[PDB]
Amino acid sequence: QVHRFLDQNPGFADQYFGRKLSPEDVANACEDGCPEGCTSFRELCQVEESAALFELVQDMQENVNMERVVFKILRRLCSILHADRCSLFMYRQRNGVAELATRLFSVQPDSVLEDCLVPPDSEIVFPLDIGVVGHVAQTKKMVNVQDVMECPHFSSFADELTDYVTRNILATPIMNGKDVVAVIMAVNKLDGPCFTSEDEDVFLKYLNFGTLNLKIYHLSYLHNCETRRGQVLLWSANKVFEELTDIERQFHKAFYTVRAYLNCDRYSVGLLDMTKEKEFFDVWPVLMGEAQAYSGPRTPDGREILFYKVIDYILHGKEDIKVIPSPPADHWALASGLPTYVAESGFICNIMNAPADEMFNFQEGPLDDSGWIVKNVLSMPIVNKKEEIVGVATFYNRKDGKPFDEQDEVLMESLTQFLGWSVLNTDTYDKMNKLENRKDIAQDMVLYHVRCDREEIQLILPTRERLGKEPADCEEDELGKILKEVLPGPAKFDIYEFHFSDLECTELELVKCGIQMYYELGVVRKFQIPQEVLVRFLFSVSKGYRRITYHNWRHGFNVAQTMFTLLMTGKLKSYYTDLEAFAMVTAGLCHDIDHRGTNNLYQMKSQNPLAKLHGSSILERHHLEFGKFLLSEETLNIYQNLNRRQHEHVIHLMDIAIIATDLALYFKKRTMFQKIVDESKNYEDRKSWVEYLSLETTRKEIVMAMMMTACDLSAITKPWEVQSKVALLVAAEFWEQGDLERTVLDQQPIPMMDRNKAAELPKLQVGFIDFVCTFVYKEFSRFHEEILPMFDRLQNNRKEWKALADEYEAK
Amino acid sequence: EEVEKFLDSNVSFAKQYYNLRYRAKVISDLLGPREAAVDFSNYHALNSVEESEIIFDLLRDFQDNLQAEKCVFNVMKKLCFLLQADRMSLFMYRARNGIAELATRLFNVHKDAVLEECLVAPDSEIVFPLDMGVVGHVALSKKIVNVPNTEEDEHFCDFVDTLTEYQTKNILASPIMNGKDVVAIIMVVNKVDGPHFTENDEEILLKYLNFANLIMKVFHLSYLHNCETRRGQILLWSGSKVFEELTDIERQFHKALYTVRAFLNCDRYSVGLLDMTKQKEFFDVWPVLMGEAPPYAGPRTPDGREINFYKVIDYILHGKEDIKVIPNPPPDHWALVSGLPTYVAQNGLICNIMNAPSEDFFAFQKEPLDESGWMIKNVLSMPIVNKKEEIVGVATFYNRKDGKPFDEMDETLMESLTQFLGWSVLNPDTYELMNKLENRKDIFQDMVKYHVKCDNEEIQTILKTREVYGKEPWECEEEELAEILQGELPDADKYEINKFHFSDLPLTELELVKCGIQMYYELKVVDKFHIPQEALVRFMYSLSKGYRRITYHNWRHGFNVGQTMFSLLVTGKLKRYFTDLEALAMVTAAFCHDIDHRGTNNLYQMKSQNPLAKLHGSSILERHHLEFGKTLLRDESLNIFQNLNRRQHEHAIHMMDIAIIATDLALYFKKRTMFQKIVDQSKTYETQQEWTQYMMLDQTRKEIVMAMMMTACDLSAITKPWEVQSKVALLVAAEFWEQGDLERTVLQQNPIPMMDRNKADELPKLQVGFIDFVCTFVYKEFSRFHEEITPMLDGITNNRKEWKALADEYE
Amino acid sequence: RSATRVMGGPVTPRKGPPKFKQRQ
Amino acid sequence: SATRVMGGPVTPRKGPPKFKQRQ
Ligand SMILES: CCCOc1ccc(S(=O)(=O)NCC[C@H]2CCCN2C)cc1-c1nc(=O)c2c([nH]1)c(CCC)nn2C
Ligand SMILES: CCCOc1ccc(S(=O)(=O)NCC[C@H]2CCCN2C)cc1-c1nc(=O)c2c([nH]1)c(CCC)nn2C
Ligand SMILES: Nc1nc2c(ncn2[C@@H]2O[C@@H]3COP(=O)(O)O[C@H]3[C@H]2O)c(=O)[nH]1
Ligand SMILES: Nc1nc2c(ncn2[C@@H]2O[C@@H]3COP(=O)(O)O[C@H]3[C@H]2O)c(=O)[nH]1
Ligand SMILES: [Mg+2]
Ligand SMILES: [Mg+2]
Ligand SMILES: [Zn+2]
Ligand SMILES: [Zn+2]
Repeated sequence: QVHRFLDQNPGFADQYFGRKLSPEDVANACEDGCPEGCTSFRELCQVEESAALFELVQDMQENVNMERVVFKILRRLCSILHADRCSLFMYRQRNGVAELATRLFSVQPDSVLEDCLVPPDSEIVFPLDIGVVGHVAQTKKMVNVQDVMECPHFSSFADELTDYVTRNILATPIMNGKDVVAVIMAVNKLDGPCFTSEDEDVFLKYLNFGTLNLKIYHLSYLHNCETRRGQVLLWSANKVFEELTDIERQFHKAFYTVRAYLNCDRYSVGLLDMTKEKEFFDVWPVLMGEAQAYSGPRTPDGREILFYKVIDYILHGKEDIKVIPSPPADHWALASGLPTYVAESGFICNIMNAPADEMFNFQEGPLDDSGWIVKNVLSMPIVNKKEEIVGVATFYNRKDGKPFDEQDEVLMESLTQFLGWSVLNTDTYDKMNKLENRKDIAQDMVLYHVRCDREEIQLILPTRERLGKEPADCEEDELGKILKEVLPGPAKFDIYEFHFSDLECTELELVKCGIQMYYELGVVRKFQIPQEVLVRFLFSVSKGYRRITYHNWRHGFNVAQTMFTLLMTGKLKSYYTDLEAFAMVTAGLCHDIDHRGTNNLYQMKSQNPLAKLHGSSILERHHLEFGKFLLSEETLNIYQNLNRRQHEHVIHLMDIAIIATDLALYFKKRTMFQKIVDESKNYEDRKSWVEYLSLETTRKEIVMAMMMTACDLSAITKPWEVQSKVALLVAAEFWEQGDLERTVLDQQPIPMMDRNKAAELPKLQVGFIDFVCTFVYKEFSRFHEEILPMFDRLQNNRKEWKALADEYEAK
Repeated sequence: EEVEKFLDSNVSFAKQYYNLRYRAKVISDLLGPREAAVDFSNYHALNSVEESEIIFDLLRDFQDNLQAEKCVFNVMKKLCFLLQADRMSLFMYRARNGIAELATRLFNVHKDAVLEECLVAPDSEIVFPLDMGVVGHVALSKKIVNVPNTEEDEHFCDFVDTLTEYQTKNILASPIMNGKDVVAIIMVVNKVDGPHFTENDEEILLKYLNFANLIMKVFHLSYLHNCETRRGQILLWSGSKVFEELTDIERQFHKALYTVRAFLNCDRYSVGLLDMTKQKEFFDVWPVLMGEAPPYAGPRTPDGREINFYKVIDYILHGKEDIKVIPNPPPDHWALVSGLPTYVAQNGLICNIMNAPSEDFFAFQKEPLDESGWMIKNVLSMPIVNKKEEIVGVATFYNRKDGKPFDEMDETLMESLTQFLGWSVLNPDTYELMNKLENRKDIFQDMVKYHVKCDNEEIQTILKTREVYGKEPWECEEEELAEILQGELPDADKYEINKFHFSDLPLTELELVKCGIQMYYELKVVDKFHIPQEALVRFMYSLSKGYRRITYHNWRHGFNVGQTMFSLLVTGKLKRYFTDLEALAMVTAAFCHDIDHRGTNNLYQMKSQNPLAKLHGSSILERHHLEFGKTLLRDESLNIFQNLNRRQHEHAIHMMDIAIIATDLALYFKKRTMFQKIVDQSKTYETQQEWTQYMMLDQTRKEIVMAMMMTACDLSAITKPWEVQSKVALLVAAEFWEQGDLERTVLQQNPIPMMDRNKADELPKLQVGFIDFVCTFVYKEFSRFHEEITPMLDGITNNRKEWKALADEYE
Repeated sequence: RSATRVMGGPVTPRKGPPKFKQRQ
Repeated sequence: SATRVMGGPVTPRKGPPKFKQRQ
């Protein structure tokens, strides 16, 4: 009525409203003495706005009132901007391209949330280059359009879609510091030309509250998404490091555990073949035309894209997991062709509205039952550190019905990136198995060449000639009867004497004597050793030694024989039981068990695999290792009738005995044995000393460790005729290693290992006697007077070498 | 005047008109940078105007970037006036070491204060445990607490009153609650009106705590979001560096911690690695047991190891970045002086320390370690634990970059890092098992090489260099070696080595080896490729040793296959299609085809799960022989192809892989048709020369012909005269019956009639079935190909007649 | 009905070849 | 300062430390 009057006279309107108002109000207005707040109704607006705004502040405090609060704000934002409609477009990024999807649509002052909330399937999506929304979201600044027609970016998609036509548009981007959350637009109903500058200011100041609620909502969503990603990486890493397994088991474990955090209805993992070339017989048919060359898709590496396994996860209504060994081309995950396309390109694919996609074939309608249709898909390639795609992981409908956004893309990409990197744990697992298999084959190949077969065992047993049966078919009494008729007596080859010489015996005779030594100890009957195993083991040990100058089977028997004569003739058996004497003789036999003819120093210099495998005391750990390996075989296990306690004790002693043959350990523990000898002298008789030493374990080990050192160097104690010959074999082996160092390593060898200094052999032998041999035999002779013959002969040998050394000094 | 009456009569009509035009102006002015027009320098109840202005002023603080402390302080200043309280304070909720505490953030807030006078620095922090007075009571109660009269009403503390020389009688506090976790506690002390606080003040506090709750909610979410983002990056970056390579523990840990140094937000942090040795060797235990050295008495890890840091990695990020690795750190190392890493290793507990110098339990450095005065203020130490629940190392993190103590979020961040590192100890363990397994395999492979390679003593049985020249073979010239071999190698014509009826029965293995070298000579490949005579003799002798001493597949079978191939090239004239290089590899491949045959079938390797089966999924023994034959050829003393250039070597090898694998019968049955096409096409050429010239060019058909020629040679024993065949048969059947027995005893399976001893008398029937099914096609086509291989077809036809006669007798 | 007058699919004015993300 | 503490954070109760267990 009179509205046009007060429009044409702004001065009168300001003057009338500047008048104070009587206390009489119109409707409540929370009239706590506010009729004249510097304007007729400014205070009434002040109180009403404050009460309404404060109620909004209360609403944001609870939880998920985001949409409710924004809708109330837009309801109040209208009718103060006089906009016809107000809408909210949320910002999201997929495939690296930003989009603005509608969440709230036209909001009249009398609307309700149900009439304005936009379900995700009913939303309108805009990119950044279409419409004013893309203009607002790209420049991150306000846009005020006074006329839609003159706008250069306006899009009429929504105008024709609904029915409405737009004239004035006012939009802002709601800013979370650096990122964009949403865009709010107000449209038309200006009743004038356009939005004024006063509407420009009110829009920003009033919407700061909307930024607050949207910032809280955006932060809450970002915090939740990051929390899930952290747990995904933690749980995935937990299952990867549980054990070394193949790619199938490892991927199945990681994907199954993170099924809760992934938040997807279904997802399938397909594994690609890793073969690069084919064998010759697979290439021939295509070369002669019997078959056609491959014409399908190829990986960027050049492999034929073949899914050799597909792991299917179903979480829609019932947790069902399937593993398909040969997935056919009609498989639901593979029928779309997206996993094949991903393998072709290696690109991260995000699809919204799958049934409306024409690039791929998504079956419009329900899969399985319960009307499950594909709506949103996300697929990423699983790539190892070699930039090769090992699989494709496809993720299906989100559980809340929303399209896959940037946060989801980062979540699964991190999971696939982590699982792609952890293929190294599967490559190592395969190469683990091959190395283990190759080692086991080589062990069997060694075992055949060292074990005594059926034909060679008939040199000591002859069961065929005497009974006609194989040794495995003969009883123990029959085997014992034949061995008695074959094995030499104790009085034939001087096995009980310190002056035993092997130069008058053949290799077979040494083996027969070696079995005889076991019979004299009484360990065969006591521990129930099968005779066939004992004969096979001794013959196998003979084969184990190389055919080298000095450290050959004859040296191995000579050490064992001296150990046997130390126990029985030297009366050191008083401190040990039959089980301990069992281990010592066996450890003597196997102490140089494919000794290669070079010392530990050469192994370090030449970087032999022995030096790498064993840190220190190499070639004694190796001799211990191979000797144990031979005993582990069923047909060579002489300890196979010993219980767990006895077997462990014997194995423990063999470790001590064989390793103590190293001269470095003998030098370090030399004084420890001397104290033991001195403690013996403090006793009054051998009976009391025996009872004290036979119970101490550490003292017995040190004495027994020293027994090996005396046995190993026992060739020195031999009579001069034997010693002179043996010393030449030892020198020849040293000179052979001296030549090897000169040629292979281009190093000057020590005078001990120099062919040109062969005339210094007598002098060095005396130095060896005065430095190593003298201590052991002097104390053992002091310890037991029965070993005194060894010391007497050692001194005699030193006299002979000294005579030669002085003779060389003469010239 | 009339309009004045109309507006005055209808006051309501003037209202919405004012709302239509003068509402935007009011809102814009109020929300702008304006100060509340309320006389705060007084004490009275506020009407609607003043209440609205206070609300609007609090709304005006919701601008962007949300400075949390300033906005909360503004709410506090208003609450001072509204609540009529004297002072206000704020206590941030904090949790460290699993226990909760409250730390002062704003203190002594009155209505006439500024932010700087009330903000609390971390050094001036007051920390209150939850088990203390009103501050702790509110946090546990999670409800408004009104101490109405004095301090005699339970849970009151006097510390701050004595500390700040202040008196507190009236308290009204309320906690700021972020859903289910407490963020901060707001409190008032005293009340300058008289008798304490009424229920009105509690309502006022609840009304105006809405703004403070929103501000802290944003502040809490941003901190949580930042912490979770850092945890995701830490796990991802650590995973990337862990899986880059398979390295030891020190290198792997150094890479991971250095990469994530940006996200840790610490000034210094160091990692000390504990020794993992659980048991000492025997020689190191002896001195302790004998009293030479005292036993260990220091601290021990929970699993029972001596706490010994052998390596410490130090990271310094003060501003001059420095990373150091200290092997065997001294006990007075700056990180280890406090004893905290020792304490962590002893107990295995996560330790969080605030005010390190004031902590009397640990001897922390109270002096500035750096020249810039870098105090040690906050320390956090956690143990690194592998999957065996043992402690691998101790990770210690020093002062945070922001100066605040390590709260529960820092502990969680580093705990995930140490959990990830502790799990990733699996990779170094596999790397150590990697080197040991590889070295063990190489050691055993070298062991086989000795047992198979011919030595200097055995080579003299053929080369005889000592008898003729007196020198060793490696010293004699090539002409001298040729002259000896000419007088030693047998004459080709006399032995008929290039005939299809040659028999090895009246020859010894040494004569077979001499024959083999002669066939190499007769191909004129020794002089053309400059093959060294010593290597050629050593290679052939080692091939003799490589074949096992079994019934049929011994070295005699290997020579017969090799001899047949030599005859096929020479007598059969199949050399006309092949080059001299290929004929050299083809003959050599025949000699090595069944090299280390174990006397068992390929199917047996499947069933028994041999290490061969696991290593080669496909045709097994053919691949195993190929690998072993190459291994012998790689050795220097056995390398015949050592004088071939790069191109010729690969071609020679390539023929060796195809030829050896072609000996598999499964491959023959698939490609026998393609060979039929090749031989059928050979008849479409006018002259033999035309066909030959075509065959020299095509390589695929040359390979197929060679692959078939391996099959003919492998089964060539069937074409020998009936006298030779009658003994070769029942000599391979003996091998089959041995495998049949193995399957019965080992696999508890009934063998096929081919493998069955009980059907021995039925053998001739199977041979006819074998001839009519496998061998007939091989030689019928070859005889069609070349007329010179007719004797092979004549031989097998005669043999089938004899076998059929035997089968007829049995029926 | 929804205020956007769109049922059963999030329509988009942008018509063209879909663009897919590249691995980092 | 506001809390009248220059040196460092102060707590009313100073006893033996309590340490967190591993997960
Ligand atoms: C036959 C000619 C060699 O005779 C020798 C000459 C000298 C020495 S040495 O006191 O100098 N030790 C070597 C230490 C090195 C380094 C420093 C100086 N020195 C040169 C020992 C021997 C020696 N003689 C032996 O008969 C003999 C052995 N050694 C051995 C174990 C040798 C692995 N077994 N057997 C049976
Ligand atoms: C003379 C002793 C009888 O021995 C046989 C008895 C039967 C047959 S079979 O083909 O009909 N069944 C074998 C195939 C299996 C699988 C499919 C069905 N079938 C059951 C062959 C042989 C056979 N004879 C040989 O002389 C002979 C060999 N086999 C071989 C191995 C090839 C290096 N070498 N050599 C020289
Ligand atoms: N029917 C309707 N259309 C709107 C609404 N808000 C904006 N639009 C129009 O939809 C257009 C889509 O984005 P534009 O940038 O092209 O500009 C938009 C406006 O013209 C609304 O709340 N309802
Ligand atoms: N002395 C003092 N105490 C305050 C102040 N503000 C809050 N308080 C609290 O007064 C509380 C009284 O005892 P508490 O145990 O609850 O812990 C005390 C302080 O936290 C202040 O400005 N001065
Ligand atoms: Mg030795
Ligand atoms: Mg074979
Ligand atoms: Zn020895
Ligand atoms: Zn063969």
